[PDB]
Order: sequence, then structure tokens, then C-alpha cells
Amino acid sequence: ASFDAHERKFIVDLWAKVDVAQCGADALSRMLIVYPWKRRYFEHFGKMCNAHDILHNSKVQEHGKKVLASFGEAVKHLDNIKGHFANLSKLHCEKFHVDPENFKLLGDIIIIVLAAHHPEDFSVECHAAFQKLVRQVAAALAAEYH
Amino acid sequence: ASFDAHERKFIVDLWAKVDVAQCGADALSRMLIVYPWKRRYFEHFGKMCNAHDILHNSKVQEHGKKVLASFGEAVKHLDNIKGHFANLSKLHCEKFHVDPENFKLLGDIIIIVLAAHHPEDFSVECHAAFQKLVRQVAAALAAEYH
Amino acid sequence: VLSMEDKSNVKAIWGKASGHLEEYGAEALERMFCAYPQTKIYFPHFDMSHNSAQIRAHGKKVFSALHEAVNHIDDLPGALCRLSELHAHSLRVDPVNFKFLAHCVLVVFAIHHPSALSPEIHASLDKFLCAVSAVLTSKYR
Amino acid sequence: VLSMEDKSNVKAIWGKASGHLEEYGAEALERMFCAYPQTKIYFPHFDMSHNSAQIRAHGKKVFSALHEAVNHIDDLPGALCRLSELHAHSLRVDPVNFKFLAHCVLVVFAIHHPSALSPEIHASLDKFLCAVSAVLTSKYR
Ligand code: HEM
Ligand code: HEM
Ligand code: HEM
Ligand code: HEM
Repeated sequence: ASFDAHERKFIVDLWAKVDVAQCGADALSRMLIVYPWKRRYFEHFGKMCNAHDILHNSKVQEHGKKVLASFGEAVKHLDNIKGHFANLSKLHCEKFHVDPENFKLLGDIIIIVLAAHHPEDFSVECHAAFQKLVRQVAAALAAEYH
Repeated sequence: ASFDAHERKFIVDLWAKVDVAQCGADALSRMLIVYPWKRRYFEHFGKMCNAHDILHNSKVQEHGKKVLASFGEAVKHLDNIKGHFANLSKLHCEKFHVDPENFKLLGDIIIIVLAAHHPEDFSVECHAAFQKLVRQVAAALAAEYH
Repeated sequence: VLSMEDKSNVKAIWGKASGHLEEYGAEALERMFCAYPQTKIYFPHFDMSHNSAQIRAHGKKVFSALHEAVNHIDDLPGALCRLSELHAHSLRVDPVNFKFLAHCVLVVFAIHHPSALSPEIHASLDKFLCAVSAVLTSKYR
Repeated sequence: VLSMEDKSNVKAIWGKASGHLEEYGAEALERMFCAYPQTKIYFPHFDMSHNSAQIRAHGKKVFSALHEAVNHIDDLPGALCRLSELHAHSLRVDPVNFKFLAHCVLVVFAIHHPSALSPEIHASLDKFLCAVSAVLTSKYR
């Protein structure tokens, strides 16, 4: 489903206030703490035995930034989300072997991090616009699995 | 995702052998037995206290036929499944108040009924073609919810 | 299973919703209706306006039940038993919708108490809401 | 919770897979890989050919574990305890994939024993596979 003009202005206006590095590091760290078995993907980054380790792991913090910077390019491709993520979708499947259910889990965590960092902008309708965005980013990234 | 030519020939060739009335009655009856709380939608059809009641309820058997006859029209609209189901999607939401998760549950049951009635045709690849069909019919019927 | 540490984490974050059960329950509800609009099929008799009396009265009931659950977090099944029955036999809500609400509850605590809802406490509260959803669904078949 | 009637239903349908544990486990697997291709990310080291030795040996192991579970259907947690640990700590498969397999197991029984897999028995077997998935997932956090 396309984004109406209202939905687009919620997404565009908020995204311009987001600190992508800070938020990206927070989202990935929260995912690894709330769902510990997802640490299977990142055991090459070093110590991740507990939450203190995860939050002090510099390679996790960097990966969370580049994940959220990539998600944020959806905001300038709102008409063409499937097409923009298609190569990234094939890398997840063929090279990194990431279970595609993870895309909807991280999406839900990103919504909690946005809520905590922008409480005054993250109204009911702003939230509903982001929930749609996160849904469509998850489906684009799951698309090329085979 | 479109259906390639192989997927289309699995779906078209099998569908032409299906007894839609028999299978449709079986799928709806199985859904109400395997997930008993879904009987909330059909309490105007009469006695449904147990499995014996459900299988002897004539109005349930008829509704299962018209549900599967409608699903089967997907097979002649394989390019345009979202568009073909859009009015039916709005009726489910606005008039019948049916939770859209039910569309994926019935889809999975329809696959079990097709397997039991056509064991020799319902190969691994035939199954994968139907699983895709059932997925896209569920999404079309969930589309107009709001 | 909820650990001793999980249980203390949940009691601590939940003591911040004290005095705000109606306010926070009504917001979680409004968020669920707007972000997961399919959930409105269960409330056709409700006025869906912001801050409607119905949405306030129900938000309060839901959060009050969660409060009882926190105070009896050792025996969730005995605390949620009547509600478990009610959802299985009368309301008959598909189990998948309990995750939508649980998510909306996390969002409301992230808005009102961002610094309290740390990554470790978020993990404990997520576990607690799953355990509550599992009890509410346990009598369905 | 599995009732006495559910337990007898499951023991009866499952006694039909006797002598066919490898055959049926390999088919359920092939069905899962083909119908839910995302599940192949967990088996990158496998040959995915029909009837490959790997897919046969694993299909057998999976069905053998289900057989032990049927024979100990009173205490699923004590029967699946080592497997529960293995999936939580080493293999670490997302819980959502256990439903895909469970569905593919129903399909295989519907192909080989259509008349045995009646609506009432289908309901008991569906409950049993959920209860097994729930034990396999119980130690994840
Ligand atoms: C919105 C969700 C996601 C986006 C936009 C995203 C984007 C990316 C990007 C841009 C990369 C770098 C790819 C490259 O090197 O060219 C990447 C790598 C990777 N991502 Fe994701 N990702 C997402 C979700 C996830 C999740 C949820 C996981 C695991 C839980 C994950 C696991 C990986 C792994 C393992 C790599 C490779 C890391 C490495 O070995 O260096 N991704 N992702
Ligand atoms: C593939 C899935 C489905 C299809 C293709 C389908 C199609 C239909 C059709 C064609 C009708 C008749 C509409 C009319 O009167 O104009 C209908 C009605 C209805 N369907 Fe569905 N349906 C599906 C799934 C379900 C499920 C899973 C449920 C409930 C579990 C359900 C509940 C209803 C109800 C309650 C009615 C109205 C019945 C009545 O009051 O007479 N549908 N559906
Ligand atoms: C933590 C999760 C939940 C809790 C603690 C909870 C608790 C409650 C409580 C306390 C009531 C009032 C019962 C009474 O008045 O005795 C109730 C009623 C109800 N619940 Fe739930 N509930 C939860 C999840 C859900 C979800 C996810 C839905 C639907 C999406 C739902 C639908 C209903 C409905 C329709 C009513 C009746 C509403 C009315 O007509 O006033 N519940 N629930
Ligand atoms: C009823 C559900 C399941 C049962 C009873 C089950 C049982 C088993 C058993 C018996 C093994 C062999 C362990 C050993 O050799 O000691 C195993 C290994 C494994 N299981 Fe599961 N399993 C189930 C579901 C799943 C699912 C859904 C997945 C992934 C989608 C999965 C992925 C694996 C993997 C990757 C291995 C290791 C495979 C290898 O490298 O040879 N399991 N499982």
C-alpha cells in the first residue's frame, strides 16, 4: 500500500530529527538483549555473554549504525521500497543466512527506540505511520529469499 | 510475486480435478474443530457444541462450499489476486467483522484437505505452488482492513 | 520462565505506572487500534474517538488486571484464571492479537519512562507480557 | 493441555508412521524446504536434492524424537529436555519456524493416511505438535 500524504509527512519530518548512530546502536543492542539467541549471527564480534558485554561491544554498536542508516534510505524511496532493498534482500539470504523473521522483530524494536527518544512527536498517528513503514521494509528485505 | 509458468500449471491442473463442494465443506468443518473458538462467527447456523454437530450442520457445509468456490476464482485471476478480492475484503472487515488472521489459518487447512483428496498429484512442488497461492489469497482478503 | 531478577525488574518498572492506570491503559489501546487496525473488529460497539469514555474504562480494566498480575507474579495462572476463562469461552480473541497489545504496552512505557525502560528491563517486561498472554490463551482448546 | 482423548488419538495416528520414520521424516523436511524456503538458512551445509542422505538421516532423527515424545506424552518436558537445551543454546532456531515443520508433518500424514487423519484426530495431532514446539522453545530466554 502506498503512503498517503499525511503518512509521508509524519515519516519524513520525524526522520529528519533522528540521531541515526545513537538510535541504531540502541536498537541492535536491545534486539540482542531481548532475544538472546540472535547472538548466533554476531559471535565474530567478540564478547556478548551478557547485556553489559553487548552494550560495551564496539562492533555491535557500529553494526547497529549501518543497519539503521540503511533502513533510513527507505524514507527517500517511499514509493519504491521493494525495489530499493532487493540486492540487500539477496545478501541476507545467500551470504549472511539471516532468518527473515528477524526483519519484523528489529522493526518493532526500532519503534520502541523512536518512542523513547522522541516522546512528543511519536503521537498515535505518527506511530501508525512508522508501523506501516517498518512492515513494508521487513517485507522488502524478506522478498528475494528462495 | 507473480506465478511462473510451472507454478501456474500445478495450480490450474490440480484445481480442475478438485471437488469444490466436498472439499469446501471439509475445510470449514476442520477449521471449526481444530480451532473451536472460531465458532463465534457461525453461532447463527445452529448446533455446534461438538465435532459431531459441526459435521452434521448443513449450513456449515453450505458455507464451506461457497467459501471454496470463491477462493477457486483466484485460479482464473492469478495475475490480479489483490484486485479480484477487494470488495470481499471490505465485507469481511466492515460487515462480518472477521479477524484477518483467519484467512491464513483456513489456507493451511485447505492444503491439508487437498493433500488428503489428491495424494498422487500433491507432490512437493505442487504443494509449494499452492502454499504460495494460499499466502496471496490471504493477503488480498486482509488488504482493505482499516 | 521468569527469574528472580526478571520479577524485580518488572515490579520496578510497573511501580511507575502507579497512579496512571487509566491514562496508560487508554493510550496503549488507542495505539493498538491505530497501528493494528484489524484489532478493531473486536470492538464494534466502541466509540473510537480519542479519549472516549469507553476506551478509558476498558484501558483501566486492562491495566488493573496487569497490576494484579504483577502483584502475584509467582502464580500468574491463579491470578488470571477468571480472565483466562472469559477470553477462551466468550470473547474468543485470536491469540495473535495478544502480541499487538503487548507491543503497544511497551511503547507507552517507552514514551512516559524512557530512562527507566532500559534494555535489561525491556527484556524482563517483554517476557512478563508473553507469560501473561500465554495464561490468557491457555484454555482455548 | 492434552486430554485423555487427545492422547489416545495421537497414539493411534502415530502408530501408522511405525516402520516409516525415515520415509516420513524425509518427506516432511523436503516439504518444509520447498514450501517455506526461508527455513533453508538453517541448513547451509545440506544437499537439498530429493532423497539426499543428509535429508534422510535428519528426517529420521526428527521423527524418532517425535516417537519418543508420543511414548512419554504424559511428560513431554522430561522427554524433550536434551533437545530443548540443544535448540536454545546451539542451534538457536527462531520459534516461528516450529509451526512450519508442524504444518508439514500434518501434510505428510494427510497424504499417507487420509482416512485415519479425521477432523477430530487432526485437532489432537495439531495440539500435540504445538505442545512439542512449546517444549522445544521453552529454554530460549
Ligand atoms: C531493517 C533491517 C535491516 C537492515 C536495513 C539491514 C541492513 C544491513 C546492511 C546494510 C548490512 C551490511 C551489508 C553489506 O556489507 O553490504 C547488513 C549486514 C548484516 N546484517 Fe543486516 N539489516 C537488517 C536487519 C538485520 C537483522 C535483524 C540481523 C540479525 C539479527 C541482521 C544481520 C546481518 C548480518 C549478520 C550482517 C553481516 C554482518 C557481518 O558479517 O559483518 N540484519 N545488514
Ligand atoms: C479464503 C478464505 C475466504 C473466502 C474466499 C471467503 C469468502 C466468503 C464469501 C464469498 C462469503 C459470502 C459473502 C457474501 O454474502 O456476499 C463469505 C462470508 C462470510 N465469511 Fe468468509 N471467506 C473466507 C474465509 C473466512 C473465514 C476463515 C471465516 C471465519 C472463520 C469467514 C467468515 C465469513 C462469515 C461470517 C461470512 C458471513 C456468513 C454469514 O453471515 O452468512 N470467512 N466469505
Ligand atoms: C494483557 C492482555 C489483556 C488483558 C490483561 C485483558 C484483560 C481484559 C479485561 C480485564 C477485560 C474486562 C473483563 C471484565 O470486564 O470482566 C477484558 C475484556 C475484553 N477484552 Fe481483554 N485483555 C487483554 C487482551 C485482549 C486483546 C488483545 C483483545 C482484542 C484484541 C481483547 C479483547 C477484549 C474484549 C473485546 C473485551 C470485552 C470488551 C467490552 O465489550 O467492553 N483483550 N479484557
Ligand atoms: C518437532 C520439531 C523438531 C524436532 C522434534 C527436532 C529434533 C531435532 C533432532 C532430534 C535433531 C538432531 C539433534 C541431535 O542430533 O542430537 C535436531 C537437529 C537440528 N534441528 Fe531440530 N527439531 C525440530 C524442529 C526444528 C526446526 C523447525 C528447525 C529449523 C527450521 C530445526 C533445525 C535443526 C538443525 C539445524 C539441526 C542440526 C542439523 C544438522 O546439522 O545435522 N529443528 N533437531
